[PDB]
Amino acid sequence: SVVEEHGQLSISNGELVNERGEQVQLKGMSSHGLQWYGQFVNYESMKWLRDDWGINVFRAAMYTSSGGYIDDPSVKEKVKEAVEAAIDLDIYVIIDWHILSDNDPNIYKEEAKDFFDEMSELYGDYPNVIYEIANEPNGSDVTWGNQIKPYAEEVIPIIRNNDPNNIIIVGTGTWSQDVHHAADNQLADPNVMYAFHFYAGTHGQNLRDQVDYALDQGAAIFVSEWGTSAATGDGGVFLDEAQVWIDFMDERNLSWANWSLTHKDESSAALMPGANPTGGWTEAELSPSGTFVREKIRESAS
Ligand SMILES: OC[C@H]1O[C@@H](O[C@H]2[C@H](O)[C@@H](O)[C@H](O)O[C@@H]2CO)[C@H](O)[C@@H](O)[C@@H]1O
Ligand SMILES: [Ca+2]
Ligand SMILES: [Ca+2]
Ligand SMILES: [Ca+2]
Ligand SMILES: [Ca+2]
Ligand SMILES: [Ca+2]
Repeated sequence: SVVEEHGQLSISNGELVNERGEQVQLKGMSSHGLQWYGQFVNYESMKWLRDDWGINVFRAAMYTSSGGYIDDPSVKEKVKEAVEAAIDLDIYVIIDWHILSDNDPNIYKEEAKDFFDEMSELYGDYPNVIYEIANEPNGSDVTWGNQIKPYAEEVIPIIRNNDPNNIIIVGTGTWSQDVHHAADNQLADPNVMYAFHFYAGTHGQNLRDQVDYALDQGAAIFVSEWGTSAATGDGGVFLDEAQVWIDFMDERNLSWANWSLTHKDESSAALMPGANPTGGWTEAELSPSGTFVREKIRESAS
């Protein structure tokens, strides 16, 4: 119903809008590394998320490094499975080229261009697809001006060759926090969004003001990843500050994907160790994080 209702997404004055030009806010889950927790990504779990949680977007996090796509490109089959399930279930899907320890997106540029050429040729005609070309650029020597913008200026045309209009999300500096730098030197492609990522246990008002600065420059922002834990992963979850972030995003209608759908024993994980990979979870199978996120998505679902 989601995609059938909104169809082709586009950006209008920094806002994500549907084919009728009305505002659209996507809320959903991100998988964790597909090379580690790919079993949680399948038609049945995605359907359960759609039907029981109300998600309208699913994020496929395909690490490049850490035993990911660069060493074992077969993980790409798992990306296709998710994309096809999203098309079948009528929801949106983010193909995330998940850089992290490979902190400069230019490390695997050639591979990135080949991967997105293949994905855009396969799925470029479906409105469900959203491309995320560089999860989290990071490190003091990786900046918008010298490394990220040029990277995007080379990858975008590869995608645009096959898919002229689907949304493309571009990572920003300092683990996708430096949206203000990107907002002061924006890409020309009309259908682009800058990624902003945060941890509720760590980030607060200063980063919210930064996001507002970027929004005030006409930039579109997609919170393609955010956790309820502290970046340190200590102290549990911080649902009080998480709720402050939820409200802030609702005011600005920002779309988001929560990190992450896995049973790993870490505070940000939505499931408890042992949870069923195909969904149909009981309340006891969800973590405090998963319980809160599920409620945030349900409470605004139609
Ligand atoms: O268990 C898988 C893999 O996880 C790595 O840590 C993750 C963390 O679990 C996640 O919440 C965060 O977004 O990213 C980090 C980095 O990928 C861990 O470093 C690996 O040893 C481990 O094999
Ligand atoms: Ca099957
Ligand atoms: Ca081609
Ligand atoms: Ca298209
Ligand atoms: Ca170049
Ligand atoms: Ca992160």
